[PDB]
Amino acid sequence: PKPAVELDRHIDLDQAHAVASGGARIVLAPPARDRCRASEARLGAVIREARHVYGLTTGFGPLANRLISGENVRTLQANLVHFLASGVGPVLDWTTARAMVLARLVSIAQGASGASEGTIARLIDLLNSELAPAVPSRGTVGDLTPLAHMVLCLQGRGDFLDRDGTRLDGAEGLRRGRLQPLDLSHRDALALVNGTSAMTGIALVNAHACRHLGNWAVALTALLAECLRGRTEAWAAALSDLRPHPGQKDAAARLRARVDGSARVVRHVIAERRLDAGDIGTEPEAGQDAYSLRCAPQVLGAGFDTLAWHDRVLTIELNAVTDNPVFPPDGSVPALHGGNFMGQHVALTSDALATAVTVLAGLAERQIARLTDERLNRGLPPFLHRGPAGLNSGFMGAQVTATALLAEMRATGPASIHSISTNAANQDVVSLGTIAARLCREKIDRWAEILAILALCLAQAAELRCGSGLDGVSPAGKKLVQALREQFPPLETDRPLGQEIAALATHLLQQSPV
Amino acid sequence: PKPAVELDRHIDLDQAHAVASGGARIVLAPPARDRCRASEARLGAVIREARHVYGLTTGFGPLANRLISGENVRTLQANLVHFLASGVGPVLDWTTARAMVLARLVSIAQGASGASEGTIARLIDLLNSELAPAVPSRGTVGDLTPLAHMVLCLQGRGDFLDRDGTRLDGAEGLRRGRLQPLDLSHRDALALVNGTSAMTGIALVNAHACRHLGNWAVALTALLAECLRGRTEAWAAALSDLRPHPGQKDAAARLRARVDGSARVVRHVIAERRLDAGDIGTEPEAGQDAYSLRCAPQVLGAGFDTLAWHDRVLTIELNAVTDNPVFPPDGSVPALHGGNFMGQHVALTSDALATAVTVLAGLAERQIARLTDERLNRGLPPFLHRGPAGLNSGFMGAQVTATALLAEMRATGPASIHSISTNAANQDVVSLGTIAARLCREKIDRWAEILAILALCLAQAAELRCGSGLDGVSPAGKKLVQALREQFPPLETDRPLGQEIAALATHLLQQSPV
Amino acid sequence: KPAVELDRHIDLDQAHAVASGGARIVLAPPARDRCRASEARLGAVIREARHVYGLTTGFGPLANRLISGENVRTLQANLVHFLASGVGPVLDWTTARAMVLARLVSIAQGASGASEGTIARLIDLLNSELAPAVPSRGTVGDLTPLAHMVLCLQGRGDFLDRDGTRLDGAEGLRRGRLQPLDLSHRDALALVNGTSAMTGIALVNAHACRHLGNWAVALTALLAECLRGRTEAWAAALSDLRPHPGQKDAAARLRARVDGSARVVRHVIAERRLDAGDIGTEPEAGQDAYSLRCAPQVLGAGFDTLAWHDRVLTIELNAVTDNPVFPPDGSVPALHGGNFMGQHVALTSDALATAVTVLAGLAERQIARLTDERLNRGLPPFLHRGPAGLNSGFMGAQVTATALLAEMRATGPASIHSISTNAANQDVVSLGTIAARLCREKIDRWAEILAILALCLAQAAELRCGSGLDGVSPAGKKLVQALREQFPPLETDRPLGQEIAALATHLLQQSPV
Ligand SMILES: O=C(O)/C=C/c1ccc(O)cc1
Ligand SMILES: O=C(O)/C=C/c1ccc(O)cc1
Repeated sequence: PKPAVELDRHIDLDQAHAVASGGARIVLAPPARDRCRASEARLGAVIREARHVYGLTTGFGPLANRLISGENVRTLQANLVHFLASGVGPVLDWTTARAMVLARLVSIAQGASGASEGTIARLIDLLNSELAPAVPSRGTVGDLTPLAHMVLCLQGRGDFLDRDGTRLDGAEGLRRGRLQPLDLSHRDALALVNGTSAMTGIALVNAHACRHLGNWAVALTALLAECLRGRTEAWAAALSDLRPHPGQKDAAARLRARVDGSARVVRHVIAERRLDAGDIGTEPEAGQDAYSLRCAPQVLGAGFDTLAWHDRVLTIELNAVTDNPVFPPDGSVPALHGGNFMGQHVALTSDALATAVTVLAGLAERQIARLTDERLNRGLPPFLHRGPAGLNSGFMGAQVTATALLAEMRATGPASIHSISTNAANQDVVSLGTIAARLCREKIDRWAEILAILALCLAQAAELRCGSGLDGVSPAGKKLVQALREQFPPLETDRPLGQEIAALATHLLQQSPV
Repeated sequence: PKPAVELDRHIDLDQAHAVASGGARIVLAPPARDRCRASEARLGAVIREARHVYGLTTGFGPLANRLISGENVRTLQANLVHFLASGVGPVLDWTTARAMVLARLVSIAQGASGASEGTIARLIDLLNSELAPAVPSRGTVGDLTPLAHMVLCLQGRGDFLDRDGTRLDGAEGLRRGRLQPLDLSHRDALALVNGTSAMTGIALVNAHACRHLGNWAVALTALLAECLRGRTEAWAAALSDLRPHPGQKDAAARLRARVDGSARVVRHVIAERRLDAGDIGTEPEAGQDAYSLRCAPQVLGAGFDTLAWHDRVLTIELNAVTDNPVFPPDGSVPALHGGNFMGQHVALTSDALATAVTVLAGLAERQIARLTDERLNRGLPPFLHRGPAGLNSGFMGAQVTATALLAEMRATGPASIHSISTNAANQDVVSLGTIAARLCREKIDRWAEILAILALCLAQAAELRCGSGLDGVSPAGKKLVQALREQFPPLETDRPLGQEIAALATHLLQQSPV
Repeated sequence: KPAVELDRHIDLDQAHAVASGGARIVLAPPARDRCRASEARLGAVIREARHVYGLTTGFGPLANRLISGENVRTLQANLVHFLASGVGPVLDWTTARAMVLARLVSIAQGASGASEGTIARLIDLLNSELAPAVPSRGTVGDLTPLAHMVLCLQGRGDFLDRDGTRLDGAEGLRRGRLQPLDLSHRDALALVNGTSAMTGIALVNAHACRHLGNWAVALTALLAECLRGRTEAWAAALSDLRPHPGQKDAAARLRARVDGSARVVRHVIAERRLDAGDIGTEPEAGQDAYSLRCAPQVLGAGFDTLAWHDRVLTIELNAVTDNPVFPPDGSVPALHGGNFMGQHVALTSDALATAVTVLAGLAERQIARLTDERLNRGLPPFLHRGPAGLNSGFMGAQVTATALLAEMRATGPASIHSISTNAANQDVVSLGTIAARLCREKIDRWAEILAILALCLAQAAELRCGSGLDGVSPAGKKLVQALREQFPPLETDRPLGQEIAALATHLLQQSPV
């Protein structure tokens, strides 16, 4: 059948991605259902009592000094969704748009948003269907705009996307997915248009993708060592202990496991060798590898620690209530007004992860540059070509493409530093977290393409070095190459590699080598 | 009666775009045809005499040290197109891809490429058709990769694009366009896979778009003055003469022309007024406007001067021969080997223009921020809303979206500074001109979206200030607003503006307010 | 003077105390014992002629050239020589000393083989009032600056006194009562190794950020007292709903700063029940602009970034980033790897730099609002005193704060610029030192922006509450009174440049307490 995630208070990143990707169905646990019913009742009381609350009795933003009569709240909230729907640009992909819906749902599930049962049910239905709302990616300063567009979609006044990205009009979407048109009669519109749902959704997808790419980065570094007689002593646990960064210790341990059983790497500790007068001279190779191999634990490790921080922060954000206003469950006050919608946390972690991804992509790019260079690849053919040299150039084009992809990644920096006072100076500081998460996503995609090129190069190098039978190659190394060869043929003669690179990249983002 | 551009030696940017956009057919002038026939013969002689020439008797890149025998040249060049086809990412748009084809053709028309009549005919046929080759946008470090993909398409081994961007397979493209499959039997493949065609094509399209956006920037700045009682003395010709930057002089003159006949702007020179004792005190407003109006000539002027430099360099590049190797028409030597393919010129001008575009986009964004701010717009409704305030928020959403678009533009910097040694260190320095051109393009697209928002705001602001009859508004101002109103209704009540912003943006990129 | 006893672990505060000269340093007996054990191990490795980088080999790609024992002294002397190609302004006194300390902490773990004399030279330097004069540029991340350090310690390079005044090598040894470094034990690699430079810069960055962060909170609080800020946005209940540690902390500290204030608005707006007659346009909105309302969220994100930066730095500072390294357990004679790759400090420094730029932006917008007559709710334009027009008050300083911020924004992360070098042997580099230095510059700019905000607030508090600061919180009063001891009110326009600079210097070293 299909796994089910029961949402109560906390959901981890893997469960979140399982629901967003449609791998798991979602159910609201009874305790959460009750907390929400209780919050729904508080919203009703707040409205009946005519309490001064943003979005219920006031205009929006700087126009909040304009109070609104109870009789016009339906109109007020309907116009809110209208004026905020100014988004432009390509729509968020299927999984990401759904991840945004999930983020809003989790926040509501805490029971401080006043969302009605019907409203919550509409979100749950969307997540359990095979559809996703079609929402423009640009417009928010960090996430009312994309969420307003989502509202329109859920009402059948906006497009939906199937798993392939093909768009369906509103009516067809509600029909196909058996979704009921969203009804905001309870005046709970602010429960849907609020918080950091978009950036959080984009970021959770980024987190999942990086985990997989990180695994490939490790696996490919290990296979590279098997193709270039890499020295395993640089990956010793003893070194990790002397500089105990968790990410590094982990990267080194994972690299050691990848080459376990290999007869292609050099496992001797050079310091065990005692030299005598006859040894003093110039040896063919230095006693240690170039950094792209020797410093892999340190480079990958730093990236892993950045991702770990990103995920710790994101886990808190995903399970938080980023709504404004909010209705305290304890009933201490009718409502609280603040700025929990300021997505500075996801903005800063996304920018940091973006830098880490660019750094790791650089490592992979240099690994390709070393492996394909006849002067540095220790005996392998130039650009790993087969057939007569000259007539054939092998991966010579693909190698430059990897560099071009990396150079492009470097052209874009952090989004967070570009805050600009807007909304008549009322939003004098903005997070730009949604843009930050999206820019990181792009780099992640480029990284997957660079890794794909490295994987194809390594599959070829492994066969050139060890023969088609991959003699001496580790069990893990053999399985990886064999799996790649199931869909990607050896490069016996020059052929277009663009489509294959794109196809493999898509795979790397969703599955790890195991 | 579809216009025709006769190509001999030189072609300007407007003619180039006319052909690339399909607004004009292209024909090769008699002298050009002859220069090419003569060059074709020179290539035959070079092959006949077995001259040591790159791509004719050698491998590619660092592999050029491997000499190739005449009987294997067909295969050599066939593999060249193959190994180079490692491009990925969204394909270049219809117009840009065709601009690339045109750029290669103009280079060849100088008669130093050795292209055969058939090869030239294939390019001409493509340009005179309604199709464009479907080529991936990423892969080059600056443009063999995208050009190799072009070759495949032209042979019927790659997709094509119709004016709407809908993809056709190789066969369908040749059929629907009534094209002959490209035949490289004359060993003239390097006449197609060479130079800076892609970045040049992308840049010439950027050039055309910037001219139109620049006209809108001037037009909207002028209309803004009519909506805020702007002072025209800051735009006086006398100021331009005191600081003679061509772009500034032009910007000021164009601004004055836009408000000619306006009764909504203040034309009185403040220094003409003589003050008495009873004047000393605090006046309602200062004698000078904020910079977004007062400094428009200087800000727009600097941008225009940047575009002028960009266009001068681009014009030389488009009409030059960026091939390697080349066959001297004067017959001095069989061939010359160098690096005219190094796209550093387009790389630097594209980066400079990208900065200028971001700066000008900032001006527009600040003009929107001021116009929608009730504390700064001198009496206009907050966010130019209609209907009850608070219940309606007008362009409050669109204003923030404009800020978000600008913030995203700023996150991406120059592409040129990221050169990385590649191709086994043979290409130890690369231009990244194609990337630079593409990054500039994206910024141009964001600028158009920001200008569109400003345009919609100004149409509303004009009517709110001067009534639906636009009383006192200049003839140019009236025409622009009336033209907009033909497709974009007034905002009498809040409504989603995303789709309208996108639609208007597409228009601003291809047409100026006239 | 307090003393920090170094055994195995030292925290960031103890580290800065030693680097800043506020505390002496002593190597604990257990550390001295472990180091002596390591010194003995290096001796054996040499006697046994084990194949070890720097002891029997050339450097970098030249390590394939094996070296005979009789030439090792020359080998390591030339190492220090060819690495001394550094250029640029020297690291400041505190930072250069922090670098020396970082190398020492690594050595104290007992896996570097450093001799007692070598260790003594590092301790002597730290206990003196001097710092080695080392150029800040040259390393891709930290052999170059450390090589310069070695030359200084041998009396072949300048020293800096606390004031930054330079002394030649001979004068430095004499004045500081330092003995010339002797590397006869062939333990040069114990000094020219690891990530000491970037770590030292980063720990100084960490200390400065803690203080500026305290000011950012104190000034946000005082801003609330000058603009009738609403405290409900800083409620702990909101923190609990979105439990980021940094945010909860920021909010709590903000509430504490305004405790006792009668100038802030404490009413919870939702308590108010509206009547038909109230419907219309009120003078002010029920919530403050983001520079006040979202302060816990913005400051909080910055504080969580700093916390991550500090966690990673603490591990780095207390680790052994040496290569090669000599295992205390004796499992193998020596290990060869890349613990000198400064990617951790590179990534955290870049991340912190971004956070600093974000927080400086907040401070800058707070100034922009406070000085705007249209937004400061009744305060004079640009907080001037005397006749308006004739006086412009802080109109210049406000633009200056904007200029400082704009400059900060022009520089991005350093880590993404790795370039294959050293004949492709170092095909990937961290650039961690550059990263930490770029972060330091942003920190210096942030201090100047905060200094401007502080001077504006002192004036604004007096204009709003009178010289007696009526209704101002005890903490707010104490902060202004402290500032006023050295910075007079602005009763008439005057040059503020030097005062801004002087105050910024103070903000980096002390918090409002
Ligand atoms: O809470 C606020 O003060 C700001 C609200 C806001 C709502 C819609 C926008 O488009 C911009 C700001
Ligand atoms: O002109 C050169 O030396 C380099 C040529 C080259 C051709 C195809 C590539 O993929 C990389 C470099």
